[PDB]
Amino acid sequence: RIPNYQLSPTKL
Amino acid sequence: GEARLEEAVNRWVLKFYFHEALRAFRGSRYGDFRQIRDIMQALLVRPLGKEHTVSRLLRVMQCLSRIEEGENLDCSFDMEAELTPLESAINVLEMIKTEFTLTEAVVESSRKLVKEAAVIICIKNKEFEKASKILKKHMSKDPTTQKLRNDLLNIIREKNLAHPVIQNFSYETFQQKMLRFLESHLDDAEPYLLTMAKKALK
Repeated sequence: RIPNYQLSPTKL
Repeated sequence: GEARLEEAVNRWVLKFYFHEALRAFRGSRYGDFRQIRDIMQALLVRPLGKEHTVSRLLRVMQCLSRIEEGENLDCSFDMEAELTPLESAINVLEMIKTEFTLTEAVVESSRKLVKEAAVIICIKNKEFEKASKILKKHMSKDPTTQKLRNDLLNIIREKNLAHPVIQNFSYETFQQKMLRFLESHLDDAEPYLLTMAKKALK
């Protein structure tokens, strides 16, 4: 469930 | 044996901070919301027992996380490609669409606001090629948007960031409308640790 319900963004 | 008892409190801890996140989101306190978001993201990897109750709130948290950062185009949740966090909230609202088994009558009214926000935010950040891509791929071309659908492209062609249509859009009321929509489809049951903390400190 790590990217299944991804809540945090990722700075480009 | 002990795995469930860890899964049990994990659901508890997860559902407590989901309540404090909406409560901070409702009070426009997005700093604490962002802090609480990172806590719930850190709980995602942990063994959470397969309960449909938490899968519903995690998708609601997914959507609100993308809306809170929807004005920050320097980040992307769907990082595999480059999708604005409001395009991210569109696909999440479509995953909330199917799994929550909603009639489109209640959903499409909110999907108007997100696709409208996804394009307008791209206009205010002066990435005009981006706005028209979301504008053709997601906007409905139905009558309700036809007045605004035609309105936006003219602005993107003129780069008219001062049009009332763009500057009457307030992002605060857009977030709060998305909150009470997503929240109305969850039940306001008080989290167990919140009740159990009320008894101790009394």
